[PDB]
Amino acid sequence: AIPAFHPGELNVYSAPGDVADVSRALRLTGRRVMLVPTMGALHEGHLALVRAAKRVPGSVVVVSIFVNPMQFGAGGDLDAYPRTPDDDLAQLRAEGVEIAFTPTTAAMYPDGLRTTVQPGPLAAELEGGPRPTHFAGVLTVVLKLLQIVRPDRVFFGEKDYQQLVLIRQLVADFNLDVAVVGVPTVREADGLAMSSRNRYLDPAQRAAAVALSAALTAAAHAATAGAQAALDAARAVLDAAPGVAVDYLELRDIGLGPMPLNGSGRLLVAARLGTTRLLDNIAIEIG
Amino acid sequence: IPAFHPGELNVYSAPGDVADVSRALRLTGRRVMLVPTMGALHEGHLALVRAAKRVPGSVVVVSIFVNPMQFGAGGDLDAYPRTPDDDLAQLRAEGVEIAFTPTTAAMYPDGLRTTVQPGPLAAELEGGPRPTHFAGVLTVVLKLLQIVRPDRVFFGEKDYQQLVLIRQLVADFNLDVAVVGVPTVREADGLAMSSRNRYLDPAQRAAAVALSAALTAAAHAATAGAQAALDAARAVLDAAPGVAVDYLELRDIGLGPMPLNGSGRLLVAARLGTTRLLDNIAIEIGT
Ligand SMILES: CC(C)(CO)[C@@H](O)C(=O)[O-]
Ligand SMILES: CC(C)(CO)[C@@H](O)C(=O)[O-]
Repeated sequence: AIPAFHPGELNVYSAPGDVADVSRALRLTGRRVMLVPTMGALHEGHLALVRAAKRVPGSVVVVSIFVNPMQFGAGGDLDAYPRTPDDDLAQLRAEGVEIAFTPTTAAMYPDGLRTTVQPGPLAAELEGGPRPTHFAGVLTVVLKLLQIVRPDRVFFGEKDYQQLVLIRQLVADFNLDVAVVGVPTVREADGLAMSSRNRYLDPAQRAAAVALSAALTAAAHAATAGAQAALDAARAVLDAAPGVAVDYLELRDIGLGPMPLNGSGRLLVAARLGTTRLLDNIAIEIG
Repeated sequence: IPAFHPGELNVYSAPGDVADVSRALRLTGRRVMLVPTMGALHEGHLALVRAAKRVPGSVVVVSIFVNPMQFGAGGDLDAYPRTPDDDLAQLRAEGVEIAFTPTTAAMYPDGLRTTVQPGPLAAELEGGPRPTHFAGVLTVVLKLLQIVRPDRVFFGEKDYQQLVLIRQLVADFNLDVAVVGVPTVREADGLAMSSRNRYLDPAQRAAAVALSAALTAAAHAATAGAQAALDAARAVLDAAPGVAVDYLELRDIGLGPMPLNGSGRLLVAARLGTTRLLDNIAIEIGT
């Protein structure tokens, strides 16, 4: 028997088999299953992903909420991770989401860490520098979510651009039959990319943090003058802010390969403010 | 949908072609069965084909692809037997409707980028002296399953460790496919069929019967316990001329981090000249 599904309502399932069965049944009923993977602690950024999925005609939106231990560094703090289950589910009901998938670590990893996904070399770069096993954790859980839910489209934020690119590689490399949709970064009024981590910034840090987005947007417009102009402009803005330890500022092509001295690219930055690591990135057109 | 002629063997090289045909078949009610092979087909592969063909409403897809990723060096890859015309002739005689014969470029357009990292079992037995072998097997099988999307996939028990690892792949990545293991097909004297048996000269072919004789002797000696079973097998192998045993191990059936307890699998690998042969058999201890 297929588990119960109440249209127009938020149906919560914790068992992978249950959401797998409902997703299959729904796809056969004329719905297009959209998957929005999350680790909970939902904010406007996540809601933009939800809204992007909702607008596809015939959509039934599946939002997974799972704090994946495999992507937390040996030093990452799994237990400190924010958990607001009831509030999360309330936001999803408010958005008209019909399915929330909330598996336990045990249900997702019943045999512990055994077969896993090994990302390509891009996973050792940029964010992979301080966290070398992070993306293996991300790709492994995303592949599993894709196989459990079998969505027609899966939605990811461009905020975590390197993550997005690596998922696009996973999909191409493993011949996955799903469309990957990247959703533009949602930002606060002054440009700061929305993130659960922003609340950890004290006032001086929060004001200084505007430098990341300001540096990227200045770079985007300075780009008519060339790659070097764009980089120097972004660097000057970061240099005008106190307490912002830049870990990297790199211009690459859109797939994160070497950036041409002309054409489309992506400028990415990461910096530490006190004990908080912030990231941002932006599309760049050179020349 | 590319051309498809029912009751005839349709050969497709393009992944997109077989994927479209498979989906179209799945959509009309036919159940797609996949039999992955590296060609050089013999009666053991035909038993896999026959097992697939008897599933009601089945359409059988046999893939033939000598996967470069699972070979250590170009020498072994170049040495693998290739008998394309005989392979297709045998598939036609078996009533197979689809043969999937991809090129290396179509399967690895980006070289080795995202890949499958098998669990600890891949570093043992066959994997000991070939640490990347099973990562190559699991990566290609994962890709084949995503391309073809079969309801069931068939593997021979002859390469038992491979079969176990594929069951791990399916469980660990939540793949929606049933893995079917088919009993080893043997020559009249017990020799397990293998595309490598062609490299045994008359003397070696005669001596090679020791592997299956050792295993079956062990299976019957087992009523007296594990030591008796192992010693019976060792005695047979030791009496064989020109048989160099690589390993002879008795493990729990999952070959995992579990001690042997009642139901096991006895595995052997031995070299006859430059030809390495494998065989294995079910063992019940004290039964
Ligand atoms: C994609 C994801 C849900 C995987 O755990 C996580 O990395 C996230 O929220 O970006
Ligand atoms: C499973 C397989 C087809 C993957 O290339 C190959 O290892 C084989 O023939 O056993």
